Amino acid sequence: YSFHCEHVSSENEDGNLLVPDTQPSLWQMTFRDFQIQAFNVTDKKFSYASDCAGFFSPGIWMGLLTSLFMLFIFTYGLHMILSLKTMDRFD
Amino acid sequence: FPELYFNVDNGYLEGLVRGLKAGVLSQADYLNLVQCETLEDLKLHLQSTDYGNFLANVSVIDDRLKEKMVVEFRHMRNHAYEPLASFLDFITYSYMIDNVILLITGTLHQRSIAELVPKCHPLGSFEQMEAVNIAQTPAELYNAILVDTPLAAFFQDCISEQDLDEMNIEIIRNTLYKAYLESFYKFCTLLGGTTADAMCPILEFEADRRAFIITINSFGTELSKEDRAKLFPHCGRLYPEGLAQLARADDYEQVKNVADYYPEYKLLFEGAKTLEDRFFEHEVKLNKLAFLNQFHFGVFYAFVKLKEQECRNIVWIAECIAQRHRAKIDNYIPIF
Amino acid sequence: TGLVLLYSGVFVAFWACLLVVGICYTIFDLGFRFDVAWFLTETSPFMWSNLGIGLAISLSVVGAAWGIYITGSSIIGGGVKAPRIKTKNLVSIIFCEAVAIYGIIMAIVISNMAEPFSATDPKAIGHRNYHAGYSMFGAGLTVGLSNLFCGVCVGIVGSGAALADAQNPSLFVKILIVEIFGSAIGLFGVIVAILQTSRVKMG
Amino acid sequence: FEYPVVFNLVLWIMIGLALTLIVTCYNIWNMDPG
Amino acid sequence: KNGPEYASFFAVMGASAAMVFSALGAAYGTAKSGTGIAAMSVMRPEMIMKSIIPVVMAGIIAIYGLVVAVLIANSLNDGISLYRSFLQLGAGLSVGLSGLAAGFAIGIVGDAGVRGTAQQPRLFVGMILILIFAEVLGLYGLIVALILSTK
Amino acid sequence: KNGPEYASFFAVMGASAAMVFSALGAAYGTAKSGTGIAAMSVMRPEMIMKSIIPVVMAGIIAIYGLVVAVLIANSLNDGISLYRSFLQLGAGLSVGLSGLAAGFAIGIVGDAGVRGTAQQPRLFVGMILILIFAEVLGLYGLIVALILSTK
Amino acid sequence: KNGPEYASFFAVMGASAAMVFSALGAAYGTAKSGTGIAAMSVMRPEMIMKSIIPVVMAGIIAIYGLVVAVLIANSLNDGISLYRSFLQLGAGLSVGLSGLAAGFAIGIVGDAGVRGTAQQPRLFVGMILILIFAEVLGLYGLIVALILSTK
Amino acid sequence: AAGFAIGIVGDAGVRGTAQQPRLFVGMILILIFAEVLGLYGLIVALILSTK
Amino acid sequence: NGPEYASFFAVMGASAAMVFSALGAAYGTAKSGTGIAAMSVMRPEMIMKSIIPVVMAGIIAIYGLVVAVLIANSLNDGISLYRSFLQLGAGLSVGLSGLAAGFAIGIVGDAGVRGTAQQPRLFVGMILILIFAEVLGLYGLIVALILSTK
Amino acid sequence: NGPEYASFFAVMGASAAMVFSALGAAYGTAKSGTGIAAMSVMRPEMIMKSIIPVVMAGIIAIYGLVVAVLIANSLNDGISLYRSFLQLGAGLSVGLSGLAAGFAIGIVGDAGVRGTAQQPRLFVGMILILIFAEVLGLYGLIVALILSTK
Amino acid sequence: NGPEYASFFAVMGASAAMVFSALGAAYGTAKSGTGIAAMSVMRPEMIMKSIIPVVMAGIIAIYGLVVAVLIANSLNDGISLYRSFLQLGAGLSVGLSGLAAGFAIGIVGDAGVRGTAQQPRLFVGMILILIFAEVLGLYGLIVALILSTK
Amino acid sequence: NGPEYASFFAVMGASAAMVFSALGAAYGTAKSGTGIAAMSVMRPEMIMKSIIPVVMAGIIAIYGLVVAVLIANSLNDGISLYRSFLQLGAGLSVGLSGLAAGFAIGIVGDAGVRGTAQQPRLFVGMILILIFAEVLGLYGLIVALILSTK
Repeated sequence: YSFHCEHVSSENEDGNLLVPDTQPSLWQMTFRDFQIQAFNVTDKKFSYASDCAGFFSPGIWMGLLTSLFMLFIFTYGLHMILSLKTMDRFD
Repeated sequence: FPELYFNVDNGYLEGLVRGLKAGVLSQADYLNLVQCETLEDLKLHLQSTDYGNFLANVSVIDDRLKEKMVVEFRHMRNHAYEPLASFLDFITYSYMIDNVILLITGTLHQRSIAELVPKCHPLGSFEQMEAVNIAQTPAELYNAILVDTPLAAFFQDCISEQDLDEMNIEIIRNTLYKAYLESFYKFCTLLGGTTADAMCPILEFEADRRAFIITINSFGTELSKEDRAKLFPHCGRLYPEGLAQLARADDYEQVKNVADYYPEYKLLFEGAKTLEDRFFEHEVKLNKLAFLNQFHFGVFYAFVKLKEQECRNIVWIAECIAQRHRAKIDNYIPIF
Repeated sequence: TGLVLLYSGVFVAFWACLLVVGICYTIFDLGFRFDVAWFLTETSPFMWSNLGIGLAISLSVVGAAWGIYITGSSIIGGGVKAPRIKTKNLVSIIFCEAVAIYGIIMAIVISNMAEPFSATDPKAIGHRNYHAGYSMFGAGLTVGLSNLFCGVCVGIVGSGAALADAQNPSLFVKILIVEIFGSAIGLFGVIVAILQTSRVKMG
Repeated sequence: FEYPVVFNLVLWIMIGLALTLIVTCYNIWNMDPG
Repeated sequence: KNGPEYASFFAVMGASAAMVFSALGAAYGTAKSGTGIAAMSVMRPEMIMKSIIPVVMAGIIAIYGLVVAVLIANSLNDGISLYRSFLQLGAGLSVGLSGLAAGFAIGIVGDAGVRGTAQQPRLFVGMILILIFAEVLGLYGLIVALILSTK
Repeated sequence: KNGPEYASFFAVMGASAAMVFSALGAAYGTAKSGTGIAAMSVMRPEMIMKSIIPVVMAGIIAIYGLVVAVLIANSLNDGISLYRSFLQLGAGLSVGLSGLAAGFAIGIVGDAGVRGTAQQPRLFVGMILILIFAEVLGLYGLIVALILSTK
Repeated sequence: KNGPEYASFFAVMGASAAMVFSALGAAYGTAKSGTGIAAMSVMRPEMIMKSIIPVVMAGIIAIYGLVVAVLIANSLNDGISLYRSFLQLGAGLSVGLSGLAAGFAIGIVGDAGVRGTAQQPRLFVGMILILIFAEVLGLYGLIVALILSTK
Repeated sequence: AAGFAIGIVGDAGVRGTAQQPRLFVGMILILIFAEVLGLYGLIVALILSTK
Repeated sequence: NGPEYASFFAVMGASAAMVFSALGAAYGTAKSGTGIAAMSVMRPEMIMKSIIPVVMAGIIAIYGLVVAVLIANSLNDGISLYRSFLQLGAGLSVGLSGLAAGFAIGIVGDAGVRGTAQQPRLFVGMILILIFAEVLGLYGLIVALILSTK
Repeated sequence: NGPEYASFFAVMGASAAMVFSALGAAYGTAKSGTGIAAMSVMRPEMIMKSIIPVVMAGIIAIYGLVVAVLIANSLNDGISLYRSFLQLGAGLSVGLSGLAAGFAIGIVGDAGVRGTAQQPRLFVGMILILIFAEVLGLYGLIVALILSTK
Repeated sequence: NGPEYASFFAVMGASAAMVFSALGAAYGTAKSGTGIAAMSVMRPEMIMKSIIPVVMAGIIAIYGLVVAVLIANSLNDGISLYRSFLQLGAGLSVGLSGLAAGFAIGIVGDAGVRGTAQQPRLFVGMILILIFAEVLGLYGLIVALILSTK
Repeated sequence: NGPEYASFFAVMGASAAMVFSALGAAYGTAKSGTGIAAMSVMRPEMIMKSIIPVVMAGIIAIYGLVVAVLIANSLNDGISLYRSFLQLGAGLSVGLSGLAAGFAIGIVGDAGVRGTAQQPRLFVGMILILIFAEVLGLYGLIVALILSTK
């Protein structure tokens, strides 16, 4: 397949793809669109795309798994507080 | 799985009714009361047990014993939250049914509500729902008042115009008890687990006593075979087949051979102790077996049916003593 | 059941999505998009490590507090008629409280071996470091959840022993051996937990 | 480029909101007029 | 030295879970036992001040989660590393689920205790000893979270 | 220095969850104790102004959540950081869900207390003390939200 | 300057949730209290115009969700920024689901409050005091929805 | 939500109307409040569709 | 050697051998030991004899213990991926069957002792069924050792 | 050879062969063993004759063990993907049908021993329906063997 | 040739033809097997007459076994994707309709056997409803074959 | 031709038409078969007369049969994606509507034969209701036939 991304910029901020070796680098660049293919080009046209986008990125895929972890702790705690009836008569 | 809960709500009350089980008079406790000779000596040995100092202030032994098991039962109902408070309400319906038939009789014969307080069982009582206290109307404008009482859903087989002397006084108790036993079985089937195998064997035999004792007294009576068919509770082991052959019985041996299909109910027909003294010892054999299982609601209903055996046995000891006929004094039920 | 329909209405639904999401990744070509390698590597070795220290003590004491209230209702329940149970049967509280000790002994041990680093690349974060991450999660899981199960174990037997001692005084010293085998599982939890963290070192 | 961020805020929000419809619609469907 | 921008989510979530899960348990100890005070006081009204002992022991569970939530919130900082932030999330679950647990233990025992203390006063020293063993489980939530947050 | 386009979502959700979850606790404290006033009124109607102490202290849980809601909304700007917006999210959850728990505890003891107060008025000096212990649980969620959102 | 294409979904979803969740609160407030009016009118048919104060205070909760819906829908345009669009989503949940709480609490104390009024008419001056603290929860959720949407 | 409120109070309302007809003037008055919730549904839908 | 994430499945196999066997030993002792205190009140003679279902359920706990010792010592930093998948199924095979043996023990261990309080002729048959419940715990062990040692 | 994660399916085929057959043999032991104690109190003669369903639950346990040790002998590093799916379908089919045979034994095995205390005529008819509840587990075995040889 | 994952679906067709048919065969035997006990306590003569519901649930098992050996013998390394998806729908058709047919047998089996206990005239009518209940399993089989031919 | 994955939706049209239609026809047989055995104790005359809902529910099974073979005969290797979606939409339209008609036949087939024993004038009206409860599946045919042919 062929890769395709949307931001392949430099200037590492959170998760941009390009990183220089030395941190205060003199060179920077940006590709506001991108599609590149090697080793299987046919008929002078790209194949199916392999996007960089993803339903999940590794920031949202730890934060979900901890939020979904302590939602479950809450719904055990909330289940018990939602289940203490009082008595009807007093003597 | 339904046992690591149930101590959230019913932890304390379970250990309470187990503690009240130890107050039941044992076999050695029964032997010393046979050796008594007067009611004053009967008062002395009962002060050694848990009952003590209850006669500080022979038919007074009937009332002062059974008033103790009412306040012990009322104290348990004051602390059960919601999984059990309806269950203890089901035990009171057997006493509310015997109360309400006592009430429609004086209603039919214009005997007012002044006789209600001293002549009814305090377990199933009417000290709330004050509409029933005012009603003197002859059994037709009182049924509209009767439905403001938890016996309303059992009156769905009781037509209001059928109440006015077309049905006998005794017949309406059994078809109300028929409606009572189907609901309490289905309520104990909705609850599952340990309270569904320790309680429903008790309700099967209780429905089968109402299979046998009905047809054995329905011989000389002028109630037909279709009447005793619908007075059988459709609940126990005898449901698809044994209820059919009991309708065509007409004879004492013809109810025996239909009990010979079950090895539990035969060897109980060898009373030939009478039959009801043999049905009672099997009943307290089942209520004692309910005390084995721990995390279940059947320990309360097994306590009440044994506590009524305690008030039954002491009076039978007292009646053989006061009338001085203690050659049949050993014919009690030694439950523990 | 009303509230059970919520969990059994979500667990069937979430599995039904993950079933049909499962036969639509293979059926096109998109199994390369799944990447359980990218899930275990790119996240962190600290999310597993720091959760395991938390689950070590918290899931032990949620069995220890579970073990207390099951038999604590049965102490005071039988204690109304038989008040002598309050001195003898407190060891049933201790065995469902010593399970919490097995967590806090373990939770200090697992936190003693966690150490930071500077790498941010899963090739720079070596297999000496990722294996240190999951092992704190696994050892924290098996000292937490096994102590939960042995916590409810000695509590349920402790509630039965509080009722049996109310009827007969001589019985309680005979039923106490059952609570030893229940509390032995808490001992079986910590031996696994130190062994899974024996050869482990972060850095 | 903000595809996870869309699946952040569209999927779990629509299901959050889907529930609080259904658990509420359940609670009014069988009430107790008695 | 600088970490990711989403790194401070976990230590904040550890600070909230130290106060959410502690308050859920401490509300159970005040409700389940506070219901038992009402059923007790009708028959035996003398031991009403004597029976706020399980209620005040559930109150220590609430400040058990409060102190650690202060120590995490004082340790928050822009650009904390992933090692530093996750140490407080594991600190939060250690104190939160323990306080949610021991909140239940004081609740059921304190409910059954004051119902039984009213019918037998000898059980009071026995009831208060079980509540010691229940409330000390919340103290085990501290000295692992206090070690984790200091580390 | 400038934040991303989506970073303002959590501090928006922090101001939302601080008001939603605290109101659901303040609703239950009114609702569950409001049926307790109704069964009490038919027997002892002298304690009506005395019995509205649970329903006012349930309303404090809402104004606990209200003052942190506007305090988060005052700090909202376009282009805030993730660290600044997560700080208001955890501030919102620690006051709403803890207020939800404290709203649960007042509603139960409010129901059980005022029904026993009709049968015995000696309970009223003890019932009001358990509600304070239930209310201060809401106050514990306040001082963690203020120490989170302001910094 | 301008926002992305998916931005206006959240502001629209805040407009619907402000109207839906307030109406489900206005449903339960009207429905649960409405049966108590029918239960009262068999025995005491006099308090039938005085007793519709729960079903009119439940009506205010619908108007609480109404005005913020018009507040949100009048600020809508293409290219609305994501900071502006999330504010409307944070508005609509904070008025709807909080109004759902005030909708739930009004119908509960409205139903039980008119049951005891048939047996005690002195409760009617006290029942409206309970309904104020039930209805003021929608008022708190309203003013936070306005302070989130005015920005 | 509107039909949920009309369904409940329309159920219990016509039960008490047969038992006492004084409820009938009051039953409609609650039913109007149950119905205008849907009328607030219009003026959010109509104000959104014309944009 | 193997990849960096490879040790994860070996760790999860090491824990799952212990926790699921601990769950079986939990219900095997709690559900049955409820019946032991139940039996002791009406017949206090078989109290020291009928603690055999709570000690057979203890062998379920040491079944998951040994395979946890076998696996966690065979761990190393960066093992091969083929060796770690075997240790994952080694934990599940002894764990869930040890979980299954606990539900087998606690039901028939509670049912047997109630009949023992009513008729002690059951006691020769009751212990025979507990052997058939114990091979369920035993069968999980021999599949775990033949899988982890490859 | 094949992919690295290919052996994961054949490991799960080994585990699901055992833990589902053990879960089937447990319920057939538990539900029938509860019926043994209820029968033995009234009719203590047929107590070693009534343990025909509990050993017939035990044969479901060895049915999984045949397939489980067969797969663990065939496991090897770098097995192809087509070989590993065949062992997954082998362990699934002998497992879940053994779970079905374990469920089918326990219901009628309990119902048979509740009736044979009441009538000795059912004891020949009880063993008929238990055989039809046992051949379901046998049908899972013969398709597990034909799926693991290829 | 076909892809590597294509053989997984055909193996899933072999197992789902078995375990779904086994679940219907287990439920039909168990639900109707309980009614044999309640019938026998009054009418023990119709014991051998009442085996006809549980053997017609046994037809559902061998209906799954017939398809399972057909899918397993057509399996080969590198089958096409059109070949494998035919076998997956072949396994679901005989299994799930067999799961339905096994459900319908056990309900009328429990009702009919209790019904023919009170009156033996139902025996010519009970077997008529069971035929229509059985043939639903045959309708799954005949479409399982013609999908597996291509 | 089309893509390689296209056959899976046309298979799911062939299988779900045979599962869901037989799932409804099983419930219509089982719920009404209970009603046959309930009235046979009192009223044994209407047994041949009362099996009308069972043979009306049997048409629902052959409703799914005719659309299954019509779809399976149209199955070729690599059919177009537009053609395969037409067969999935046809198979869902006949199976789930047949599942609806299986529900409606089962309820009134149960309740109606309870009433025809106590009053035989219902027998004209009870089958008259069932025509409306049967043609719902017949509307499922003429949408499934028009969709699979395109």
